[PDB]
Amino acid sequence: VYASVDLSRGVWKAPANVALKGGLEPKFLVTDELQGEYNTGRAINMIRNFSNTGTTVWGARTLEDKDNWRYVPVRRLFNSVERDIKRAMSFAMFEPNNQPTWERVRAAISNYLYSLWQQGGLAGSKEEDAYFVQIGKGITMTQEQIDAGQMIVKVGLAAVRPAEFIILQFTQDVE
Amino acid sequence: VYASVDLSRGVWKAPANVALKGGLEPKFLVTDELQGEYNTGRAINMIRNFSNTGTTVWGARTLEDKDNWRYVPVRRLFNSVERDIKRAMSFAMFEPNNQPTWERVRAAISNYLYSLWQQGGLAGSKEEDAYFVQIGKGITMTQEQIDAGQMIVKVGLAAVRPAEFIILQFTQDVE
Amino acid sequence: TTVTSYPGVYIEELNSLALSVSNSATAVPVFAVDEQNQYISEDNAIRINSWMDYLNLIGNFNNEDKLDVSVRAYFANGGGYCYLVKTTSLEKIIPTLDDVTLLVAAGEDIKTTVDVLCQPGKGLFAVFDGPETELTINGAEEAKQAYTATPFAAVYYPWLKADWANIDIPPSAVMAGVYASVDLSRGVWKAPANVALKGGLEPKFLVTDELQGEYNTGRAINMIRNFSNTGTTVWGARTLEDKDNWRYVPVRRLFNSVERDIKRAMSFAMFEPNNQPTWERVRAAISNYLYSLWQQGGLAGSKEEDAYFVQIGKGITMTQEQIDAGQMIVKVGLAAVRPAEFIILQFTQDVE
Amino acid sequence: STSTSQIAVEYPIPVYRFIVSVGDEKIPFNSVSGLDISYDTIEYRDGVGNWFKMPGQSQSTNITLRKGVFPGKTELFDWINSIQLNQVEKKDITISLTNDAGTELLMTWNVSNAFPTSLTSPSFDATSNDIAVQEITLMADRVIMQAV
Amino acid sequence: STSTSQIAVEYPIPVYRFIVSVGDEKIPFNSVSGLDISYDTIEYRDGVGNWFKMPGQSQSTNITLRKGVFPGKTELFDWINSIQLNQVEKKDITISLTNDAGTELLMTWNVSNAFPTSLTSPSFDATSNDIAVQEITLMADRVIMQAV
Amino acid sequence: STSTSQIAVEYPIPVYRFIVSVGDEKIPFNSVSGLDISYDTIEYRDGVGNWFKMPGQSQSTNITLRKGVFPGKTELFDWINSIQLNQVEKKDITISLTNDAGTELLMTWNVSNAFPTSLTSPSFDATSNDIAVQEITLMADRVIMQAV
Repeated sequence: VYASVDLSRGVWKAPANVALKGGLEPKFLVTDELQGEYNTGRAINMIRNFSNTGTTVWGARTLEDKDNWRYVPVRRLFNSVERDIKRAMSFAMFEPNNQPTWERVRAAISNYLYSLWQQGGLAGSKEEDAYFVQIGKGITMTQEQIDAGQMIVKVGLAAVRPAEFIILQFTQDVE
Repeated sequence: VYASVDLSRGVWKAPANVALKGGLEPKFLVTDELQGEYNTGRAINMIRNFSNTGTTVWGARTLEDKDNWRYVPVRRLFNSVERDIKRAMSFAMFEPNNQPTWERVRAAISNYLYSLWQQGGLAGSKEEDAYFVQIGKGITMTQEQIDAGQMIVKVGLAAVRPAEFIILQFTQDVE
Repeated sequence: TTVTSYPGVYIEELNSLALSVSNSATAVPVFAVDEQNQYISEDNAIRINSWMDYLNLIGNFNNEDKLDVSVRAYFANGGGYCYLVKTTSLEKIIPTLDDVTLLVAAGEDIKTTVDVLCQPGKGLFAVFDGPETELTINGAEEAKQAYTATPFAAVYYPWLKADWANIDIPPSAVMAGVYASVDLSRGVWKAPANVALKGGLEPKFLVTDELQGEYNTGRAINMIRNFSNTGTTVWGARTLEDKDNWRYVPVRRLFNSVERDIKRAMSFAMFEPNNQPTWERVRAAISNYLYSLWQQGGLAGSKEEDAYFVQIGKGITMTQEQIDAGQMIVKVGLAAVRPAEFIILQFTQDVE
Repeated sequence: STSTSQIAVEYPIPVYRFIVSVGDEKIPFNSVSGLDISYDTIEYRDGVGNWFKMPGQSQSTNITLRKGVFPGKTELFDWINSIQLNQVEKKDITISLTNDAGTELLMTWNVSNAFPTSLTSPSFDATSNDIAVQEITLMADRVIMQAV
Repeated sequence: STSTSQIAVEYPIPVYRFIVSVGDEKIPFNSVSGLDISYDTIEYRDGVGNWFKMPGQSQSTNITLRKGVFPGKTELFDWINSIQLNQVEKKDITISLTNDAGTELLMTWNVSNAFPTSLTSPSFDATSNDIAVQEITLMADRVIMQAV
Repeated sequence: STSTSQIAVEYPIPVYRFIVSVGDEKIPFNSVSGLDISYDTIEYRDGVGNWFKMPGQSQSTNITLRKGVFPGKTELFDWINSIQLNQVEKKDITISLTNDAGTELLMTWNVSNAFPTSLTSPSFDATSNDIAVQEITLMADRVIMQAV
């Protein structure tokens, strides 16, 4: 389901409310009041049957309750982005540690995060709100750290969070 | 791989992250934690497989741990420079040992190190920072050593070191 | 921090803030640091080249420190390298350091040291804070009584606040960066007012226009107040001197900057023979500098001979007695530009 | 009496010293051309008199890199020879104005997703004193200009 | 102090020394022109914002060879005279940059299936100090460039 | 920096490279046209206001294949010449978008029970620089589109 979601809609989309293509159905039907217990602290996502959808996945939460890494689309986006940035920093390996390398490392990351933002992966109306990349001799690495061989880059991202609860208010009088 | 690196990019470039053109692949896949053990003291460079690059060389370190001769591009640059200076001092052999020879020995070396600095082989923004050559009767050789037949030159170089580690910092909030 | 064993790459995740570096030739502040500060020692200045340089000296950014939030607000606005001198040994180190121009109190009582080191000869300008309390239009002439009437000082009233800083930021530390940002983009002769603050700043106390009219007159307190189209912005250029000669901080900081550059051109004339071929080289070196400054628009004059004049001579400036003593006297005059401070609109109902 | 560090801040940058880097490779080029942003303009005009002008649809970026022919090396040709039907390897091109013996960049342009069209062979000419040069033309998107 | 074998590896190749070989014959030519690759570009653009650029349909190769008129020999003309309705003998043309007194090739271009259109006669001119020259134009496919 | 295997997944398919296969034979065609699904719509509407729209009776598929005239071969004509009264050999036509030098299909259309009507002869024309082309028109049923 993780491979099927990311191919059709992207890694940034949560894998929930996706039907299972195989002939599957849950062993235990799960009440909504039981799922409210398990979703909060060390969250257990649940696969439960809907009469119009069939069987379907109904959770996107990790085991961390902190507000940074609460959802599996945000954690799997950051795992995927840093693996793609790993491949762009592979060519910078064992190159001379000077400024013409650092402006090629920054340009390679800035192309990748821009085309990811254009796909809708990162949340921001302005392109400068979705990400930032910072390399420099004054900024990130010391003259001491350059002679040791290190090269330090700072990347920030702004992922999209999924809408998890929808609250309907039904009013009896129309006005 | 040493001959292929130096022809395409130069002796000063490290031979690492270069793919092997023959149908090669390592016998033993090497974890990153194992390579951290062997890279430190009496360094064993390692050839390991990357899924985007294929098989590739992943080390530039010699068996000396001292900070002077840590990398094979710095050791092979000094081996190559002193062999080319050997050929320019071949014509000065069995010439008269006086000052018009010494200003031809110095001029022959100063041409070679300048054109090597122009290729980017020696690291220095100013040309006077990359190298220096010193011959003289007051400077390098005694009046006693001149009568013995010796001629002493002092050459210094400033090689470029390769960037070996790249540290990414991923921040969750964009600011 | 980070230990590197294999070559590889490293995808460490940490929240650390990084600010871009700027080089400022004209504004090098000295931040007064209180005692009970365990990081810097007495009787030596610690040059801090960048925010990363400061973030190596202290381990963590501290929200509670008055020094921490003042230095981060300084580098976010575009400040160059600065020095960190403790406040009790402050009167010994500033004469040692040559290129120091600004003296910044980051919430410190430097009123004792400013009287003894800010002289007409020395090139030190001293921006410090207004009172931390929310003041009045009513008891307003007592708050101007607390500050000295020296022409080298400017007072910026509201202590700024930020979402990252827990405590309120002293406003003089953000104005050392605004001084460096103004002079790099437009020049020292341009006043530092109506410039927006690049950091996430906003004033603690919103200031009415009628209150600012009280404080602007006698011992002037410049004020940082919020405009809905500009954001927060600086709204004053006046010094603490009410005299018409040194009323504005662009005129006082221009004369401090010009005489420092003339100091460097008279450095080569030191210990040269005291005769006429030296004096016509001293005059020619100054006349080149003031001409190229006039061409930048720094000095106000339509004709080049109206903006400046230089006079050296044996009949003119120095006696035969003073030449034998070793003295060499030059007279320089300048004509600075004054900023337009009030704009009066007259709206007429009939068009004619 | 301008100091040498004042010229690094105040003076304009000469064009002739630059570094071109095509993908992972960096290769010396004789000249780079094109490489400019452009926008169509949309104009609305109604009867009461007001006239709206807007920036519109962006235009495609077309770059021309010029390079002399060297005896061992054809890697401008091998890039354009690898075009099968619509599949080509696109790569990023960076131009960068540098100082003498470049260890320090002054300006930087970045081109995304550039792929080759129209490699131009040298004009062989028995009465000419020139080097064999080649122009390659690149179609791309998103020229951005970076400070330092 | 550049050695003479270093210049053979590092230095660019001058255009003026070349060998043209038309089929089995080799004939001396004054100049060769054209001979470049080109591609149309296909652009898809949809409403969500993404813009696809692709290499498209290749373009036909058109070469122009220039040659002086020699008194016994017309074998550029006999090639273009043999065109009956659509039947002409197509043959392969190879250009090759050489050294002085060419026993060694430095670069090589290869043209496939070239056939002549538009043989241009000399412009007879009583007040001109020139040689009678002729241009033949060739339409072909598949220019490839070979190292050495 | 798009990889060449990403273009095979994300990018649209150009039309100009295709394989047409008529029955057991495969023959090269210049262009294929028509070949679309269609449906009549049935609309019910009653007095209380509700309006029913339905898909209705399918329409017959009409395809037009275009092909140049080659000197030895008339097997588009021999198919349409074999029509005796209502008896013709119907055969299946498959169109298939391919890559360059097609060893790999990208899309596939399938036509069932196609039989020829209206073979169009070339327009002989003494002042035209064109090839003799022929259109054959096919009536069929059940166009289906297959992925890869």
